[PDB]
This record gives sequence, C-alpha cells and structure tokens, in this order.
Amino acid sequence: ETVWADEEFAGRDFRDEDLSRIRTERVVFTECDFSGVDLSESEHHGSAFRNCTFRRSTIWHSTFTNCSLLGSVFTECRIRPVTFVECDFTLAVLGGCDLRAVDLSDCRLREVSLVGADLRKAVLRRADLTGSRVQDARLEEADLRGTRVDPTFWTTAKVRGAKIDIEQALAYAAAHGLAVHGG
Amino acid sequence: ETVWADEEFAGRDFRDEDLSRIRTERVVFTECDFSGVDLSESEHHGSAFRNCTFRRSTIWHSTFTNCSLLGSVFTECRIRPVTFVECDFTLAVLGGCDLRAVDLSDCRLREVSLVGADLRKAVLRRADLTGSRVQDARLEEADLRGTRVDPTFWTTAKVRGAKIDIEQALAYAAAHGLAVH
Amino acid sequence: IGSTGERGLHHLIWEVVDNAVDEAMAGFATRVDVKIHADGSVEVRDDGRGIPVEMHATGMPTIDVVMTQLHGVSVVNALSTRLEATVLRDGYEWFQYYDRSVPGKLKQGGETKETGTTIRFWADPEIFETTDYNFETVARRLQEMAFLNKGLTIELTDERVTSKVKHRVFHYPGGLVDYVKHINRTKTPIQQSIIDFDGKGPGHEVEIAMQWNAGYSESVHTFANTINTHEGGTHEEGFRAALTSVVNRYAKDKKLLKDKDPNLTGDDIREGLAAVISVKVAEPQFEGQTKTKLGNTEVKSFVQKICNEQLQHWFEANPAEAKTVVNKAVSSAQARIAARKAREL
Repeated sequence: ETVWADEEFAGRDFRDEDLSRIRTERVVFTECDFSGVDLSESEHHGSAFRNCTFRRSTIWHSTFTNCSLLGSVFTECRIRPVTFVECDFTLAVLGGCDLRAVDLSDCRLREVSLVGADLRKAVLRRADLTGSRVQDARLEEADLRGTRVDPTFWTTAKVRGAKIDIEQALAYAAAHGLAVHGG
Repeated sequence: ETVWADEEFAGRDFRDEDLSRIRTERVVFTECDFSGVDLSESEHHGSAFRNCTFRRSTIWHSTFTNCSLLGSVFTECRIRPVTFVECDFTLAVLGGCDLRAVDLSDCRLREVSLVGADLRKAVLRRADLTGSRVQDARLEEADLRGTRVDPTFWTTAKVRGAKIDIEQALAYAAAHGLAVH
Repeated sequence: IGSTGERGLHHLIWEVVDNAVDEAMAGFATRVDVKIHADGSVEVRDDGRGIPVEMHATGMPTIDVVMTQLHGVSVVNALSTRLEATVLRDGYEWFQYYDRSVPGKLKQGGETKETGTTIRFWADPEIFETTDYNFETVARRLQEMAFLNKGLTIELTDERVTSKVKHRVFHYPGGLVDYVKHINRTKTPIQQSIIDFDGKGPGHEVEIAMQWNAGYSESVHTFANTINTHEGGTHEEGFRAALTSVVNRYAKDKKLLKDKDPNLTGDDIREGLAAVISVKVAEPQFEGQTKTKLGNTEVKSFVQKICNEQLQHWFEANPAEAKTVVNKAVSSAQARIAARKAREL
C-alpha cells in the first residue's frame, strides 16, 4: 500500500472514495469530509486530521500513532476496536460514540465532547480530560489512574467500578462536599 | 448532694421522682422507667442504664463518665447540652434526637438507632458507629475524623461538609463503588 | 521519609547518591560508582572531597554528626542495621562504622593524596516491607542524573542473581543536548539543530536544551537542583512566557502571522516541542505536599529573562528552521481557532 507522506489536503471531499488500508506519514488533512467513508485497517504516523468530519465513517482496526484529531467530529463513526498512541483529540466531538475497552492512555482529550459516550472498560491512564463534557458519559469499570479531570467529572460521569488513584479518591470526596483533613 | 453507689435497681418506675442533681457511682439500672423525669445537672460515674427508657426526660447539664446506656431509649429526650466521656451506647435508640454540636468522641455507638437523628456539627472523633442505623441521619459539618463506620454509612448518612480523614475518604469512594489503587 | 515500599527503599539510594552529585555540581567529583551487592547492601563511591573528618563543635568528629543527628545520610543510617563510611581526606584513608546508627571509633589508615567517599549501607528488613531494590528503577534514575551532570560518569553494577553481574555506564558529554536527542529518538526533528543555552544569576543558574519534532505532543522535562519537578513550577512558567513572546514577535516581524491576527498560544508553539530546563537554586522553595513544584518567585523572571535573550538570538540567526517552527505553530493556531468557533456554534 503506497505510503502518502508530507502532503496537505485542504477542504477536500472524500465521500466518493474507499480509503481502506491507506498508510500516511506526516499527512495533514484540514477541514476534509470523510462522512460514510471506509478508512478501516488504515495506518497513520504523525498525521493530522483537523476539523475533519468522520460522521458515519469506519476507522476500526486502524492505527494512529502520534496523530492530531484536533476539532474532528466522530458522530456515529464505527471506531472500536482501534489503536491510538499519544494522539491529540483537543475539541473533538465523540458524543454518543462506542469507545468501550479502547486504550486512550497518554492521549490529550482537552475540551472533547463525550456527552452520552460509552467508555465502559476504556483505558484512560494519564490522559488529559480537562474541560471535557461528560454529561451522561458511561465510564463504568474504566481505568482512570493518573487521568487529569475537573472536579465536576466526579459528580457527572458514571464511574461505578472505575479504577482511580489516591489523589483522585480525595478529589471524589471533595467533589461530593466532604472536607478531607490530611491533618 | 444525694449519692447512690454499688446498688442494683431492677424494673423500678422513677416517673414521679425529681432526680435533678443526683450523683450515681457504679449503679446498675436494669429496665427502669425515667420517662418525663428531670435528671438535669445529674452526675454518673461507671453507672449502667440497661434497656431503660428516657422518653421525654431532661438530662441537660448532666455528666456521664464511663457509663453504659446499653439498649436504652432516648426518644424526645432533652439532651443538649450534656457531657458524655467514654460511654457505651450499644443498641441505644436515639432516633429523631437533637444531638447537634454534642461531643460523643471516644464513645461506643455500635448498633445504635440514629434514624432521622440530627447530628449537624456533632463531634464524633474516634467513636465506633459500626452496625448503626443512620437512614435520614443529618451529619452535615459533623467531625467524623477517626470514627469507625460501615461502608453503607457513606451512602446513607447526610455528610455534606463533614470532616473526615484520608482513610475515610478512601472508604467513601469504595462505598460508591470506585476501585481505589 | 518516603514510604516503607519500593518508593522509600529506593530513597536510601537517592540520599547517598545525591551527596555524591552535590560534589559533582560543586566541580570536585567526576565519577560515581553504585553497586547492589549479593548481601543486599548498597555501595556508593565518589572521587569528591570526602565527608569532613576533623573534630566538630559537637564534641565528636564531623562525619559522626553527619550520620546521627537529622537536619542527609542520617535518614539512611537510621533505617539500616549497619552503615560503613570509607573517606579519603586531609592526606589519609579513614574508616568509620555504625550498628543501628551507634558509631564505632573513627579509625585512621595510611597516607594518600587522593580524595573521595564510599558509603555502604544495609537496609533494615524489619522496617521495609521489601529490601529487593529494582535494577531498572535505579538505572533510569542514574541515567537521568548523568544527563543533568555533563562532566560526570555514573557506573552501576548489580551482583544479585535471582556469578554474572548487570552492568551499565551513564556518561553524556552533551548533557541536556543528549537528553533532548534521547527524547526525540522515536520522533522526527524538523530542525537539524538542538538549541542549547545557559544563564548565571546570583543564587541561581539555568540550562535549556530544545528541539521541535513533527509530532503533536509537548515533551518538556523540568529540574530544580537535579530533582524532577514533575508538577512543574516557576522555572517552567518563566520558560513558557519567554517562548510565547519570542515566537509571536518573530512571526509578526517576518510576516508569517498577519498584523491583525490573534497571538499564538503556548499550546500552539509547544506542539512538537522536546525541551529540558535544569535550574540550580541556592535557596529553593517547594509547593504541594508532593514537593515536586518550584515556588521561588525570582526564578520565573530569571528564566524568562535568559530565555528571551537566548531564543531571540537563536531565531534571529536561524531563519530557515525558525520559519518551519513558526509555520507549524501558525497552522496549529488556525486549527485551534476553527475548532473552537465550530464547537461554540
């Protein structure tokens, strides 16, 4: 599969295309339309998908390593299972998405929409979820150890059975109005 | 000062007695009736009040030091202000009682009924509340540091603004189903 | 303190090794040797100046006052069934021992012009849950120390078979430059250069190395007197403010960013940044009970001042690389502004 490298695509409409099994290295997709597109078994190293739409697309069985997804929309995207290593989802829309058991360890999820998102059993270690919207989000049995979250996260997300660290347990109590004394 | 010492009273009805300002030392009261009785400014050292009733009594300004209140009923008792030092309240009934800002530090409160009890700003340091019933119990801004509680305590009692220790914060999370560490 | 698990056991090692690294930072030690012996003792040797040997004011030799009374290696002595110190100083070899911290009589050996210190301690198994040190942990910490002390070779030998040894040598003549090369190994630099500069103030010094990669993450590592300030602090805030200013000024000067456009944010400029910031502070001040955050007020403006001068210089001298880095931050800034406008509508 011919490797795409060091190319920019700007405002390009791909809805007409099969993009299954494509391999990109340092390719920048700016405001491109991937609605309904097959992107399955594709491979991306240092590529950027910024302010793109993945509405009703398939990216399952793909690998994204050190990629940007900044501002991209994943509404009704077939995502899982998938590999993301150290990807930036800043300001992306993942509302209602099925991300069950997906590993987003060390990923930036700053100001992401996860409204109604299913992250049951998701692995989120050392991820940054600051400013993210988690109204109705299902985090049951997720691994949250080391994950940076706003205090409201603890009164908003469904976290029954989630794994957390000592610092997070103290924030959980403070978020529910307990006054914790270290002394 | 009327002093009773090393005496046992069994099934005795005290309702028509003024017992204000009495002192007891090592007195055992078994199934005695103190309903409506004035016990104000009274003093008790090593005394035992077992399955006694204090329904609608007054114990204002009283001191109980190392006493048992085992199974005794305090419904509508005028309690605060009061001094309890190192007392055992096992199975006592304090449902609906006004215990706001009362100090029960280092007291055994095992299997106590605190159903609908008001303990706002109560001081409960190093106490044992194991097996206690705290449905509708108000613990807002209570001092709970070092207190032993069942996990259901954290999902049942109203504890907004309560003071707790690190270990209790871990138990609060576990009681809500978080897996800590 | 520490804890009484892997975190605390290892802190014994860090306390002895730190005293060696202090000699290095002072320009007197060049070599630190660390051995994990088959008996579970740890030996640390340095070619420093030696722990002082002569009679203190206390009414005991200065080494004894270093090993018994707290506020240092005292913590190690106190948590060890035995400690042994061999010191080369004042023209003689010396040997002193401690059994549960109780000193023996300082003994004078033979003459030598050599100077240095060797500390061997046996962690108390009645205190620590596990006395079973982790080779990979120790190696990762000593490598980090080597990156931060250019002129220093650090040798590690583990003699425990769970007779073959596990051996490593950590020597990085490039210092922070080698650290950045390590950080960027698995990434794609977008500039041939690694930026390296330093500044000297009264009661403080700073060294910075940095290089941009093609990626979308920030890998910036911060140190105050050799310690890893994991929660960051005033040296990192100093650096951040100076980098944001220099790149905005330059982007405007070279017209890579329009007059009327908003400033680039730190998120935009530090996308793909590999950087190390090492400060020295004569009187350090730490925040949080973690103690991993530098709070020293005057370090912010010191670091900011130095970075402003040295980054201006570098951007001015290196137009082709500067353009690549500013264009990367400009394209990032345009995606972040478009993402936010679309989320708020």
